[PDB]
Amino acid sequence: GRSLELGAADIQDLESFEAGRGALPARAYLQSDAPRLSLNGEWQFRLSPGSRVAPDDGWQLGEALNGFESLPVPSSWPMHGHGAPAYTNVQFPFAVEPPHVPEANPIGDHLVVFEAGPEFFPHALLRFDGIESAGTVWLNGVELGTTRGSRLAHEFDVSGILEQGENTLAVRVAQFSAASYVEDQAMWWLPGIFRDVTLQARPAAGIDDVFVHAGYDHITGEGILKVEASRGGQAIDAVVRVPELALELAAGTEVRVPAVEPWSAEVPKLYEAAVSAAGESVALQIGFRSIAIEDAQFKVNGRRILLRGVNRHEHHPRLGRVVPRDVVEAELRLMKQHNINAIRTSHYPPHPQFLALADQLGFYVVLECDLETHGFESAGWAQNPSDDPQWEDALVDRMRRTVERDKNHASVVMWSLGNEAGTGRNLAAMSRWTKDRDPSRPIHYEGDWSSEHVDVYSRMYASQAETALIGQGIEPALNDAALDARRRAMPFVLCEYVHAMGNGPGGMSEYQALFEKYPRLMGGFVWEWLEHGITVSTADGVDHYGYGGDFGEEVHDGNFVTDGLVDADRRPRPGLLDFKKVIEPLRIDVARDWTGFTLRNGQDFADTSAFSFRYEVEADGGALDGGTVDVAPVAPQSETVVELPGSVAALAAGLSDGRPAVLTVRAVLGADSAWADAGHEVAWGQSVREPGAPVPPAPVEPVQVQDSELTLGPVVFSRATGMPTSIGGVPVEKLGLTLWWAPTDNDLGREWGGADERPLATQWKDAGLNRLHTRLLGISANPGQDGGETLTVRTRVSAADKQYGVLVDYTWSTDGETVGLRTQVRRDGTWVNRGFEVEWARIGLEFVLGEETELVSWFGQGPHQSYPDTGQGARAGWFSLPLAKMDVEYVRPQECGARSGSRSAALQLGGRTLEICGDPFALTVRPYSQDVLDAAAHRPDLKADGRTYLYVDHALRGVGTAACGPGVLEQYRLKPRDADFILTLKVRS
Amino acid sequence: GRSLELGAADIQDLESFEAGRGALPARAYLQSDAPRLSLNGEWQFRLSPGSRVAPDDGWQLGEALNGFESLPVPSSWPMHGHGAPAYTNVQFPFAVEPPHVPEANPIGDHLVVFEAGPEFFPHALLRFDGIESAGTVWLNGVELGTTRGSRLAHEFDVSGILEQGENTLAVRVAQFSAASYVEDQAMWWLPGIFRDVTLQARPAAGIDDVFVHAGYDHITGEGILKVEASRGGQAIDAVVRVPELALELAAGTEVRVPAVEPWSAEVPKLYEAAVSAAGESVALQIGFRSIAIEDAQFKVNGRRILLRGVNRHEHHPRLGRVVPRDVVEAELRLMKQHNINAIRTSHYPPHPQFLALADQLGFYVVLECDLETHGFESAGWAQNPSDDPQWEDALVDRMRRTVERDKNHASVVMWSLGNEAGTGRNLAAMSRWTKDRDPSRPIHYEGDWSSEHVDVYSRMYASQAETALIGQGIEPALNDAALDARRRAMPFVLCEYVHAMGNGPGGMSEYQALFEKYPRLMGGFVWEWLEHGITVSTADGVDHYGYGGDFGEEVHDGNFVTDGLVDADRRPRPGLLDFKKVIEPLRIDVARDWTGFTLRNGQDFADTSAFSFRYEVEADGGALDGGTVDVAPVAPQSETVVELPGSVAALAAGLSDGRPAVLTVRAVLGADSAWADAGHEVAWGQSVREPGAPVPPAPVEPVQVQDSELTLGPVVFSRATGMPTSIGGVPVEKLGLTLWWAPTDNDLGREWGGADERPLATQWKDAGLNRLHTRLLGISANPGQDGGETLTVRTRVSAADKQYGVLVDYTWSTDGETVGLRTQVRRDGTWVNRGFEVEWARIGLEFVLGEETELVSWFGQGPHQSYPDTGQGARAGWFSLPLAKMDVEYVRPQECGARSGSRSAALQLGGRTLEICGDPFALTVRPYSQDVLDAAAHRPDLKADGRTYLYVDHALRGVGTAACGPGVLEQYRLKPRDADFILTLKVRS
Repeated sequence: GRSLELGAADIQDLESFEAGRGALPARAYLQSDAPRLSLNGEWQFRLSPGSRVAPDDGWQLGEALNGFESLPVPSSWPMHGHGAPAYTNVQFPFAVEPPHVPEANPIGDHLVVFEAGPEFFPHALLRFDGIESAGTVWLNGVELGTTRGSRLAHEFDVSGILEQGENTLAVRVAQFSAASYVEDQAMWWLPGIFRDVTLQARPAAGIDDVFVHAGYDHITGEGILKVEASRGGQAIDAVVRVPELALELAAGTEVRVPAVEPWSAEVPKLYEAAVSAAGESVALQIGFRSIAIEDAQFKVNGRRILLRGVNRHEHHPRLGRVVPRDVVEAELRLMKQHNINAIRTSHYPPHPQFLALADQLGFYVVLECDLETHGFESAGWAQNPSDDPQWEDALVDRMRRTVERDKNHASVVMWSLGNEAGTGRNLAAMSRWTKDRDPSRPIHYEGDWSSEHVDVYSRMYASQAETALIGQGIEPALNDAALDARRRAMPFVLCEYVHAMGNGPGGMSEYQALFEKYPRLMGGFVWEWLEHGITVSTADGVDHYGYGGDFGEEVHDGNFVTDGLVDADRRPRPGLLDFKKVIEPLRIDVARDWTGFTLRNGQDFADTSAFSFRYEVEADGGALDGGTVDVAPVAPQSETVVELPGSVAALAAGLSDGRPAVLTVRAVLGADSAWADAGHEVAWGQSVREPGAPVPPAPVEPVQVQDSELTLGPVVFSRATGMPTSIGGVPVEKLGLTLWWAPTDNDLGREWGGADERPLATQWKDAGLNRLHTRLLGISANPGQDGGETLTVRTRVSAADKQYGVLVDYTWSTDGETVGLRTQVRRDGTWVNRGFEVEWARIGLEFVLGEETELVSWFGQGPHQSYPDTGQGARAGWFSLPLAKMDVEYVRPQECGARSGSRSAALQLGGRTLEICGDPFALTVRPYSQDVLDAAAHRPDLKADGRTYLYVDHALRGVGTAACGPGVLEQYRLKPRDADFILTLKVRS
Repeated sequence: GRSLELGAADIQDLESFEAGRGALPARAYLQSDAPRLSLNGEWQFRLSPGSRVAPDDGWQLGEALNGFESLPVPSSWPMHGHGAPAYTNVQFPFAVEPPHVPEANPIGDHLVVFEAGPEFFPHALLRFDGIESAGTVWLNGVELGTTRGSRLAHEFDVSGILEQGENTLAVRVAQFSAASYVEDQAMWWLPGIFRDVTLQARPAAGIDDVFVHAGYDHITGEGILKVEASRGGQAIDAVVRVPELALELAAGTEVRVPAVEPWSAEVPKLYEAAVSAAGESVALQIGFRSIAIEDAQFKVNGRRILLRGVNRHEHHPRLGRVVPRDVVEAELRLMKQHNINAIRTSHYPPHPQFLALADQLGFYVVLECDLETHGFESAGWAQNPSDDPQWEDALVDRMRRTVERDKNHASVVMWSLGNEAGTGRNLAAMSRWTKDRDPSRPIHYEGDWSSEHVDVYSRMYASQAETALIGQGIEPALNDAALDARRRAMPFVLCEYVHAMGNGPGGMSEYQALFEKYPRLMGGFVWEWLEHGITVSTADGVDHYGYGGDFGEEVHDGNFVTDGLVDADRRPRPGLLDFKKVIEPLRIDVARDWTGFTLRNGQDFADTSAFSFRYEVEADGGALDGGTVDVAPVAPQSETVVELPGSVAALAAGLSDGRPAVLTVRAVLGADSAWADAGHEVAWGQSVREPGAPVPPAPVEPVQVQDSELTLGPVVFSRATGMPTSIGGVPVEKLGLTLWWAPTDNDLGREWGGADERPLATQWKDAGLNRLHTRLLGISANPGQDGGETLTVRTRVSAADKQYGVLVDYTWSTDGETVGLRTQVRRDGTWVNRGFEVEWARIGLEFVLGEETELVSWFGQGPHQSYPDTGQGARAGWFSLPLAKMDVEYVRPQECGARSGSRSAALQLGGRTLEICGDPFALTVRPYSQDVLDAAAHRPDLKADGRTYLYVDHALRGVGTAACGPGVLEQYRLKPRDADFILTLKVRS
């Protein structure tokens, strides 16, 4: 009675704890003059549901094709119809029982035929830069070996197997393997041969590996150069020549270059280099820079740096893991254009080509190993591979391949062991290995807060408050004295902070102020650069992004995959516009009297010589004056006071009091850079001469009384409801108090702290703020001027089954041309529900107008949105936008589009224009209601009903980052209070 | 500057705390020989959204009609297109700020013209038996008065206003008023003139009110009769004659009748009576019964009674509050047919005609005042009308009208102050008033547990455990000694228990055993009699019931309105079938050896003389023997041992051992009653000779091996999955372990107790029991008999992201004809999730068959469903049903249809029959999956996919009553364990 189950052999392999077999030693990615054929293109492809039904029908030989169809390689095959993508955050999509794999395991058989010329004989290899998750490779029917480490390179010798003429490469890829357990990143599950496949000749007397060592002596200005070269693992004779520095030297010997221009993210100086053997030459780019930890500060080339970073995942809306080069270059430019200078490769090594672009454009790169076991946390870390001895060789291998591939690039300033893999022996082994191999780069890892085997203390999403304690060196001690002394001598980095999901992130300014002032604080990497949205079309042809659950997942985490500063197509979100301003490398403080501005050079190495300093004075009627001022270069971390031309300040005093005028000073690129054109804005500051409060109009018009209607100048009232039915010509369907907004993504996250951990959204629903009703208490006229009179309308607003409420009194007035509106809000009972105090989203007014708005203009902060704890990038000025462009295209619709700090506004309804003025208020205009906004799950759910929903707010709440990390900060919370505010309305034409 | 708001006058009235104005004194509902014209029929109707827009256009005069359309009176107008019904449980549908009302307040103007003949002059009145919630009445343009108390009667004098010839009655009804705050029952909000409107002549020398006093002296057998009669509030001369007792006496004098036949729910003896004045005579039905509380026992006519009760709401699927008389009679018969003997009029007085039917058919009635302020609880009872002095006159009035209307009916044995209105002064005033007016009926009220102003200690939904402590008189003491001594001397009643929502109720037997054994325990009233479903049709024409939220409610409580023993059309639910058995008034215990049966008379007054005692012996081939046995009448609360004919026991021994046979003894009506025909079943008992366990077939067939398939006799296997693909002819698409069922309504209720209060449904979702996956571990043959061999298939079942699981081993065998299946379940890790132990719905198997089942037959318990803590009414026998009739039509689909205690089963798939045998297992067969069941919100969502989903269970969980009250009891819980069970399969034809 033997065993009868099928495919037991393949499964035994997939469940193996060993690293792949049969591969050549891990080595660096090198630009080589050796022959090379890329096998990329259209391959043939067969998909099987599982190992047990995967045919064993000699398909490796590539003849008598059965069931194979065309597929482009590289690819993430679920992006091409085969199966579907699937997204989970923490959770695994399969039963947690390592190393085992589920029966439903997509198996993808790949096959391609290619011609091998004589230049690839006698010796050659095949190189796979990435296969998710488990590869088995055959060449002409013979097994080469297997691959483990989905984002790591593998090379297989094909000497004596490759044959002159055509050849048949066959690759079986399984989605799930034992390696899946250690690749649980928060992202889509996407199997396939998703990176370059290459045939490379390996001539005799060639160069297999090279290790560049380019240090900088910031005292003397010397460069410290040693370039190791090896073959088959042994050091070899080779000459390395760098023409610009006039050097010819032998590999393996360290020399001292008298003077070098150091490399930095700010000034990425690179020297072209070649290291040559008789049979092969490899070309290099050398950046001289030394990394050191000193006095609890992370220093480069002798200077503490500030990391302005983002977390970079590799994703493409239509192609999955495959990110085309032109997209990589574009997004890296876009980062530079937004003052970013650092990248964490969350949480696996990137495409090999990435590293050279980083060297060239200038980023401080945290290079992270492909390791994460986060789904074990929910079980108390039981069975965690990070501390299971059987997993040691697999994890050491992952780190080795990571380090070896990218070790020659000046842009890599930290090696990271992985992400959210807990604590354990194997993580210590990975660190010990790295410290031995490359002592030149400090080691990062957040998972072990004791920081026992790292060189920098890292955390994710620590509050502004805890960050400030750490900055001062007074955080709580570890229980072990020896470890505590060590950790307090380490600088501190936030490897993930200010979670950028939906509307937000809020609180960026408070983190940034701490980064300045506290040297120990290295900076932070925003989570994250890009939304992982997957494009999906409908019959009519409109496009929207799909998120967790939109692809039939049984187990998923919704829209958490869409949590980035740009959308999947790299279109900015407002968060990115704000982030740019927060991390601006120059500070510009315009003097109130407009005689000049304080300039502080926030850069770490460069001066101000690359910048042109320009000023403009703008008024309602357009620009009044402008020019450019000369600024002696300001050294790093230094500052001076720059005078402006006297004509500017003379113009300030000449303004009739009450007239609005904005002075803007901008720091712009004087010349084209490799990442932007001349005229690109880097930093800016403003001084505003505000317009005085608008005069309340004289109440000289009387209220004429009719049976069902009241009229007071241009505004008609319903005598039953007491609210306006029209103002001027434009009809009004509803007017009421607002206290609620359609929850943001942050509003849906849990409010950790106290006995109340309900999401703010849930607190609102329970309290009933979404379902407010208003009761009329009375309508009354009162004596005004010269026979005229005011109209007062008293209401009380509350919710069903609730006793608490607010008294709302509207007192109206008009002189015939402009309407005067005063609003008074009074608390009635105690605003408590289910034992906890109710907070408000806002204190404002909803105008539901009976006609559509084609265009919205305002004086205030813009062009893009701004909420109390955001809008850093919204500047003062005059703005005008079509209605569609007022909105923000978040993948899940939610509260957005508010323009805080508005002094005046103009809506254009057909041939009529509604003006709104008064003390600072927030502006929002939409073609749909709040209820349909909150109900919508995707953009297509948003329907214009033919109305205008106008929102005027006397107060707003913050947005925070409660989806992950701190909620709204104290100073931006909005607890129930009493309030009063005045507005003025007008209809012209 | 005066006030300009509209409709302030009407609103001032609606917000009044006073009882209606202008009405005649509250008095009894009386059958009178005075002329009378019912105004019921088609009236004219105009609906306005609110008071402020309700026209004041002299519509009362009934001429120049504008906007009026036909409407039948009585009615609940939202049931007739105008507006829509709306259901909330606790919560009010409007802002809680008494006495105020919302702006959105439907106002219904009603108008009818009628002819008044000379017989209605000089004096007459108009009578309204119910207007929800605020009436204003005009006759010929003059205001008569207003009404408050939606379920209470009101009478208005029309002398000098009524005119000979035609007359125009006009009634404005507002849905919401100050009275709404005190009418917050859990039910639909349905305004309208929903009860009879009548014109009654009031001749001179007539009789306005009458108060019958008919006591019984259980020692002597005497009746104690005094019939009061009055006019204009003063006692008057009148003769009262009762022909059957040969009595002629003057009203106002108490006499002693030598012998009377007492009245009870069991024997509702009624004596026809008339009390006559010169101008008017009123006919009466007198039931002689005395009510008394003695030795902490609620006694009638000297004997402690047992209340077998239901809570009766008034509802009709298409007509709302209007319940047609033929429906009332039908449902009251249906109650009697299910052994019910008591009714609580939850929570308002019923239609006046109700009381006579109760007197006639025989129910102990708890008559409840129209009062409930339950929506104030969530605010700590702040602003509760029950303790607000301004509400005293309105609430005293409610009680007065309640008592006065129904005070002549022997069926009313308790007056109840209302329901869930908290505690306060006005409730004490209502009690003081009642105790003064009618000392003959003890007072009920649950809201005040101290029981300071009541005569019985009442509770709702107290656990079986607390009920048992109360039964023994050892419950915790009140802090006040004086009140505690009082309360411990009171008998105890559950005014609501065993909540009958969805599948259930469970735990009825445990309550009932306590009711026996503990005299102090009065019994209980099930919540509730009927589901409040509202019929709603679709284009294709199918009907389904609507529940909270299906009618566009902004605020609602879902399907809680559907929580009854019958559906809105009085079709029984399984709960009713079980309840009948639990409260059966006779106990029948058949002897194992079939020589006789123990008979215990559980009745309180009657003997067994009304019953015929019949026996039958049933076998697989039909009935074997039957007859009827003579039983000397058994006295109340007594018992005897009845012998059966010797042929029965001789037949028992003659059965070949292993053959199944069922002896059933039934107590049936020997003669027609007023509530059922002769042959109606009241009680029953059984003794079963079980069929021995089925022999496992000899494993003499070998397993033949092929590439993709395995065969072992009639069963074909997939060699990849290891599961059967067919058995005999019938295809099998899936076979797996089950641990989960589609949550019941109870499963959705919170598990009060411990730090885990997540509904069991939520505990399951978090633990992943709904999303199980199975992994194949191995397939193996093993030596059997005479060359044959078994097939063992090892699997492990778990869920994604979870580590805990069960090992499932299937060992198969066959001798060619019948298949032998053994299943072994082993716990792997610890079954804990989010810090709490996971429980299971079931341990069973899902067979997904590739063909439809036309008919399902089984030997076991039936015909209807049965779960571990239900199925009391499922009896042993042989049953056969079409597939559709296996299912249960709960309004929200949910787990149902299981037949526990099954020994054998037969599914008929086309021309083939699948037999299943083995140790006791539960049977369920459905044409749709569990996922579509759990997904469905209404019956139309259930779609047959063309398959058969068969469920065989070795263990089930209870269902409990966690939707409101106790969850599943300890003994019926199902914690994770190891398990083993055997089955035998066969396909014939």
